[PDB]
Amino acid sequence: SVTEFLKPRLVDIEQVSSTHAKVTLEPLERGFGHTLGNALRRILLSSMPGCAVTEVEIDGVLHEYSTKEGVQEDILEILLNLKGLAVRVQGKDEVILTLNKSGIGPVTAADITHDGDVEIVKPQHVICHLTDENASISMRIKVQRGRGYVPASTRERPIGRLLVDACYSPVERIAYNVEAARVEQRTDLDKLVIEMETNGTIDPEEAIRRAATILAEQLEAFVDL
Amino acid sequence: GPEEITADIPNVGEAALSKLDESGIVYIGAEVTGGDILVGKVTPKGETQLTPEEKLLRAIFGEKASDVKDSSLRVPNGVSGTVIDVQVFTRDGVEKDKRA
Amino acid sequence: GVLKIVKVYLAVKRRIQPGDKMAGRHGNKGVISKINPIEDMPYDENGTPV
Repeated sequence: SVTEFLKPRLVDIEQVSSTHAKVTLEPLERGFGHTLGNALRRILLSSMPGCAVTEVEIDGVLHEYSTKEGVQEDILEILLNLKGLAVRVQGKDEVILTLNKSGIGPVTAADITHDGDVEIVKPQHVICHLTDENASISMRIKVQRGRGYVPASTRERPIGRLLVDACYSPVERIAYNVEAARVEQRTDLDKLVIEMETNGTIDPEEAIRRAATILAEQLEAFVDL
Repeated sequence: GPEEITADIPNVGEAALSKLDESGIVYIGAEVTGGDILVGKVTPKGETQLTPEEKLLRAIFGEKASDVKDSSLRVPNGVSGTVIDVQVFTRDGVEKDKRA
Repeated sequence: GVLKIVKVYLAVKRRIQPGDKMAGRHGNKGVISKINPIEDMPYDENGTPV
């Protein structure tokens, strides 16, 4: 029949890297490949949720425009480094991590105190450096879940609490391609391959499912009309 | 008499003096906006005659509120930022405060 | 007649916004007219936007 459309399914998921994946949808009718791909790319780049650092406290600092003795980086550079920290929170929408370090050497994400509900996906992420043997740093890092970009200006606090702009989007880039699919006995079906590059804090399949759910929930308003 | 930099501004409330230290100067690292007090200063007004109304006011609200004006430094409207540095210059022979 | 002087320094951060002036090194100046979301920018075969 001409009023019945073959519907796609998730066929292949390839993990090229921990932050790089490919997802295969097959089969698709004529013209549906690009139609689904563009919408999925927009939704994935716009509406994915994630966890981000929002507030920082350091014992010896009062504001972001100062320096700490024994630390080679300024407080602003430390905050910028912390902005790029990738954390997967699995039990709550808000958590506080503690970092304690002392001695000469790099202070990275692996020095953060272990928590049951918090996973660090990149332990090698360098946070700062200690250049003095009798130098120690202790900080408290507030991480919470959201979506999109929230500058600290848009959102009284005691002196010493530093705000950082939140970028909750885990997706770095999205690409898609449409190829000719090889179904049993037809040559008019396509296959959609979505290449996804993220920060390693979200599963590609659940991201695709969440994007599809968002699209369906937004589209259900046009069904009744 | 001389003008004094001090924390005792009688007319303003308790909250408006929350970001000033014991010497009447804003803390380092405070977030300020338009209208916030940075340095608290009082200008003396002097009259040696006390009318009965002035005596009643002094008795009820204290003598510090009287014979004193307000000339504190405030952030201009439309100006915001973080206090990162404070410098105090004092004339020779004058007593230095805690901040200096 | 001057007893004391107190100087206070305030630091602020300015972000980019429409109305700011940008320029190159070849006399090509201009004003920012719009901040476009990432999914609306043109992209290449690899999905990298400009």
